[PDB]
Amino acid sequence: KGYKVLAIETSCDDTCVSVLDRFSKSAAPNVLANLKDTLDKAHIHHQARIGPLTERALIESNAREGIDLICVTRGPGMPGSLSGGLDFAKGLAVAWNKPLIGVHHMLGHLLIPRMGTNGKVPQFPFVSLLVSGGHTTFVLSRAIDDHEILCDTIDIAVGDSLDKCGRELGFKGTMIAREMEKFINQDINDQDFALKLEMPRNMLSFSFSAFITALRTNLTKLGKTPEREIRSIAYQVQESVFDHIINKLKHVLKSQPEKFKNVREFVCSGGVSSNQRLRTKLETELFNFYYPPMDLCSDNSIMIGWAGIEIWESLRLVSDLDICPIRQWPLNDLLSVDGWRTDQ
Ligand SMILES: Nc1ncnc2c1ncn2[C@@H]1O[C@H](COP(=O)(O)O)[C@@H](O)[C@H]1O
Ligand SMILES: [Zn+2]
Repeated sequence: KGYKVLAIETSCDDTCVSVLDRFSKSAAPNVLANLKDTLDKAHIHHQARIGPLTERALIESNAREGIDLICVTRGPGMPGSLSGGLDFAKGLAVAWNKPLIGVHHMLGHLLIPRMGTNGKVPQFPFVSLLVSGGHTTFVLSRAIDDHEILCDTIDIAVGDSLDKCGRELGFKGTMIAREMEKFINQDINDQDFALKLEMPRNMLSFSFSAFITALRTNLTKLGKTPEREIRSIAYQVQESVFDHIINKLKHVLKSQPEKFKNVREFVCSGGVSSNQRLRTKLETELFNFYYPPMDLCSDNSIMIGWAGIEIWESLRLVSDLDICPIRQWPLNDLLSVDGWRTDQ
């Protein structure tokens, strides 16, 4: 009366494998195993570590002969990295004679806040703001298969920009932007507010490439290291970056009011979404808000597994064993591409 899912994420630099326990359809699934091997070349890393990782996962999950579904990121991303997990997933599927689902990567980010409350919250339609180190997108979700991008970044992601500006202040570490928030919060009022920093179609867009450039052209009028000044500058940096996002979100909500007539829930996921100041400006300068945890907003295979559970039960669809990776996969063309198949 229940089943288990083997999930593989291989679109990014980190290799991710998970085992989910869908013990009941009237309850949120549980995680039996969730591993990430960080790249610390892209196609080789997955190719060399996808094997030992899953083996380790099946041992820890204690269910090598109990998984009933294989979910793997089909795209988008680099063909070399995607293949490493996709070809491997097929091997698992053929050996176990079990169904396979080629999952869209962005679909995982959008659907993962539902998993906690099964499929209840949030409900369609809902809007989502994916703000990570690789994504900066605003998406409308009308259905499990109907997703529309309303605003996407042009150059880099917000996380990529904040880190780049964080290393110029300069902070170090795995996640630089997260560290930059701390030094500015320790002196949230204790920082000397003396510096007045200077920061800056047929489809609305984000942009973050100029923030590092504008940052360099302001430290050139001052000096490059007073913590009362450091915490002050860092505040104005993240503020203006968040200002750009809120401004573009406003433009979207004002341009297409008909799109947003029946949505009452805003989802902000991605690594950057853990930023309290960002969370605050969203709720202030804009209808519920949902903030997914940190261990799910970052790239992982759990969201891939849950996404597969979504499409297997709701759409009753499955992927053919001949599916190839997709470099550029438009979210609106989710079911347009070969080759989906029904179990219904
Ligand atoms: N609390 C935070 N505030 C701002 N940025 C963050 C925070 N936590 C993580 N990040 C950034 O999010 C990115 C990683 O998220 P992800 O790409 O989802 O793995 C990195 O650029 C981090 O610096
Ligand atoms: Zn991602």
